[PDB]
Order: sequence, then structure tokens, then C-alpha cells
Amino acid sequence: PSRKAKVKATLGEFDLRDYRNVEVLKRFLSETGKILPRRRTGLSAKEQRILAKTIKRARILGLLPFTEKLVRK
Amino acid sequence: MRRYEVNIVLNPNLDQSQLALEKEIIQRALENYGARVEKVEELGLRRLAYPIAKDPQGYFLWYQVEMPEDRVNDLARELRIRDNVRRVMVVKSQEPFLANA
Amino acid sequence: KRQVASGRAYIHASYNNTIVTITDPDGNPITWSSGGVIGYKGSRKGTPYAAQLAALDAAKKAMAYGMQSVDVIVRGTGAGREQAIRALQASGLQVKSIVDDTPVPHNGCRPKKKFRKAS
Amino acid sequence: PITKEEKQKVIQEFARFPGDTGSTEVQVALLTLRINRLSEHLKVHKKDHHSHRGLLMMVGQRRRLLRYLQREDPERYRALIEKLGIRG
RNA sequence: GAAAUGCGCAGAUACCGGGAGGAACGCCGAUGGCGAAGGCAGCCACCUGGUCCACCCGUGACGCUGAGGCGCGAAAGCGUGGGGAGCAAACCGGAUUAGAUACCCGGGUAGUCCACGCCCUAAACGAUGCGCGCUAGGUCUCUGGGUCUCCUGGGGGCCGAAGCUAA
Ligand SMILES: [Mg+2]
Ligand SMILES: [Mg+2]
Ligand SMILES: [Mg+2]
Ligand SMILES: [Mg+2]
Ligand SMILES: [Mg+2]
Ligand SMILES: [Mg+2]
Ligand SMILES: [Mg+2]
Ligand SMILES: [Mg+2]
Ligand SMILES: [Mg+2]
Ligand SMILES: [Mg+2]
Ligand SMILES: [Mg+2]
Repeated sequence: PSRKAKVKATLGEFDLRDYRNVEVLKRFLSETGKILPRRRTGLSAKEQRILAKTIKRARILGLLPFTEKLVRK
Repeated sequence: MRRYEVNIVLNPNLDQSQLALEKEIIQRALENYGARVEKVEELGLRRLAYPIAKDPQGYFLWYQVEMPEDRVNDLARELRIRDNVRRVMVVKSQEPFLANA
Repeated sequence: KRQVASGRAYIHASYNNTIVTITDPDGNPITWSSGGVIGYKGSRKGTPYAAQLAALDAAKKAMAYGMQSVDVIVRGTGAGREQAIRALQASGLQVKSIVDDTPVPHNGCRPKKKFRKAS
Repeated sequence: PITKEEKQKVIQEFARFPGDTGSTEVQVALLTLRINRLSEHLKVHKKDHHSHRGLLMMVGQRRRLLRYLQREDPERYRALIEKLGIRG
């Protein structure tokens, strides 16, 4: 079970090495700033590896956050 | 000669005259280091996900260059020497890798 | 009586004590309170009753300066971290948000031995 | 590094005949290309001990093909060395 | 556990802003990967080793193993510089206890970090030397190739044929 929204589906034909595409990348960050698990991006093992490096370049450029803050508690 | 990509974040707060001066020093810095400049795109300024240099924005640049490998670290060194150059990121270029396509 | 109306409440929750600071919309404190402030002494301070009393004291203390609404900022994983929030809500302060901002290194400083053990 | 056409100028420099990609002469040459590069590298990076193992194997490989070529046509052997500048 | 040393009106704890510095890299991240081992984890560039697949192009047994030799070798430790955030042998205190040279608590030097040079050890563990050939399968997986359901490689797991084992 446990199969809600898998992020690969809810997106189109995107490039994974593109570190400037904030609006596509930020879909793989959590509500906090965290890189999401595979069981939640629904990527392949090799796919996740690349997104993982791409997201980090995006953070260095200030386009994606390193961390954020939970708004309910 | 390898093909790179030079990212430069810029002081979002300077005007036409201090910008046009920076871009000058940037393309002269390139010239002196072997940078043959293929395609470029001044995407401008966007909202940073986190304040850099206490600004909440940053003016962006991007060059795709062929240049001597042995000279890249100095090129990036020289580029960071400036004060409105907040970040330099020099990646070597890659064939894109589609997904979900 | 410097008049502020709205501002931030910081809950600093810990295992040994809870401690609540109230600030203006810029973060400069207006007033504060804690388990020791409400006359507890030892281990009683980290109890969730202490966090109730402490939170309520720092609210009453703040409604004098005329507070009405508050953004809450939890920070810590103590006992009565949450009994502190419940008190803030039932208190005559608008709780407009609760945000957890507990600080956490990106693996940074070698912890005390108490705090690392089985890795 | 060493580029394709860099390499090429060595295979054609040593082939016993056109299209000879893999004769003892060609191999013992190609290695000496890699060995001198590595040793040049390790004169700077004296602490790259991992790469150094590479060198120990290239060398072990060279003097093994050399040891064969000398047992087969001691002509071509004393010939390869004078051309490459080894054993001395 | 409860506490007390300890810090605080020379204004601490909690909170916002600015700065310095040392060390380590959260998520990704594991059932994953690399490496001969020891070991290897933010990001970028440069220098450099190993490896795998397809083509079936070249050489023509050039192979395997390897006493000595040589190099590598976690942590602690040594020398000379440097550095020193946090941590912490020794040590100084507070507790606990019948005692408590200890577990708990407040401090703290070497050390941990860097460079160079030594040391050469270990539950240096798969407690399983290296290479090659042969002997059912099922299944999860990392990484190639193909006519891509499936086929065929290379690696990491699990269960099991034959067989082996004192178990
Ligand atoms: Mg053939
Ligand atoms: Mg023949
Ligand atoms: Mg050692
Ligand atoms: Mg050591
Ligand atoms: Mg020392
Ligand atoms: Mg300490
Ligand atoms: Mg201690
Ligand atoms: Mg297999
Ligand atoms: Mg397999
Ligand atoms: Mg049986
Ligand atoms: Mg039995």
C-alpha cells in the first residue's frame, strides 16, 4: 500500500541535469527543504542520484533552499 | 579545450553603469584566460531561496565556453576577485539527461 | 505599556525546563518566563505543568504591554513543548501560526558523549 | 591526459605493418606512454599512493612483454629499447 | 533518579542583528556504490588509478602463483612546526556508595585538525590466500549490451539441486 502522489508522474518530460529549473526542482523538495526519498519521487536509482546532485547545485546558486520550516505543529 | 558553463551571480542592486563595467571585466577576464564564448544568456535577477550577501535577490549570468582545462580554476579565481561578483560556479558541460519523456 | 498588539512567542522546549520568550514583530523580547520563574526548582521545571504555568505567565505578562496576537515558534523536543502551545492558545492571545524551527546541524560538532552513543 | 590522436601518433609510429594495433612493440610503446605520464604525475603528487599501485602494474606488465620479445627476436628487443629509451 | 559543584545583577539563560574561527558534512542514503587491503560521502575544477559492456580489429601462450625484496597499511602513539570551535585520557571538582581511585554531573591538558617525518599494530573479520575449470534452480537488486515480454554480460543479497560439514 501507501501509494499516493508519486512525483515522477505529476510532471512532464523534464531534464534532470538542469540546476536552474527552480519550478520543476522545488517539486522534489519536501515541505521543509529536504530532498525527497525515492519512495516519494518514484525515480529510478540512477535518476535519484542525478537529481540529488542537481538540487545541490541549485542550492549553491540560491535558487533552492537548504532548509525550511514546518507550519502546523 | 573542454566545454564549460560559467555561472555568475551579481549584486542585484547596481545600476546600468556598474553592471556594464562588471560584464566588461568579466568578458575581459575570460579573454585573458582562453575563453572562446559560445552561447550566453543574461537571465537577469531572481528571488534567492536564501539571502546571499544580505540581499534577498541576485542578478544572474551564464556563459557556455570552450576553454583550456588547465586554466579553469584561475578563470574562476580571477572572477571572484570582484565585489559585486557574489558567486561563481563553473561546471563542465554535459549532454542533458531526460526523464519522464 | 509600550504597546505592540502582535508579535512572536518562542517556546524553547527541553528535557530539563521549558522557557517562553515574547517579542515584538522584529524579535526583540517584550517579556519572558520559565519553569524556574514560576517557582519550580529541580526536575519539576521540565514537567508539562511547568510549561503550562510558564507559558501562561509570559502571556499575562505580555498582555499588559497590550499584546493581542502571536506567531508561535516551537524550538526543542522537550516534555510539555505542546502543553506550552495549548496554554498559549487558551490565553487570550491569537495564535496566528505555529512553526517548528528546532535547530539541527548538517552533521557539525562532535556531540557530548551523553548524546551520541550507538552512532 | 592522452588524447586519441596523441595515442594514434604512437600506434602508427610503432606498428609492424599498417593496421597493426596489437603487437608487442605497439604495447610496450603505449605503456611507456602511460608510465612516463604517471611518473610525471607522481613527482608532483607524491602522496597519491593509490595511483602509484597503477604504476607498479604497468611496469610489471612492460618488463613482462619485454621479457617475451627478448626471448623471441632479440633483434626487435634491442630495437624497441633503443627506440623507446629504456633498460639503461 | 534526586541533586550539588558550575554559570548569572561586572545582567546570564531565552530572542533579533553583525563578526571571528575551528571542525564536520543533514536530507539524498541503502537492502546502494568504489577500492588489494586499511578504507572512501557538501560542492566545483584540475591531475590520476582500477573496472565493465559491445565490435570480434591486432599480437600469438606473451600464462598462474610467488620464499626473500619493496611499497601500502584504521585508531592510538612519536618528532618538528602550526592550529585549537566542539569533544575529551590524565587531572580538578560535585554527587553516588559500605567504600567508589568508577559508572552520573560541572570543569579540563595532551589528543583529536593541518604539513612534513616516524611508528606497522588490530575482532587489520567473510575470523574463509590467489587463480582456472566443472556441477539444478527461484528471487530482490546495482551497472552495460540486444531483436528490450524477455535475451545476454559484470557486481551485490536471499532461499535452495547435487554434493559437503562434528554440527
Ligand atoms: Mg581477431
Ligand atoms: Mg597470425
Ligand atoms: Mg598507521
Ligand atoms: Mg592518528
Ligand atoms: Mg603530534
Ligand atoms: Mg566538556
Ligand atoms: Mg566529564
Ligand atoms: Mg549474478
Ligand atoms: Mg545478475
Ligand atoms: Mg541435502
Ligand atoms: Mg542437528
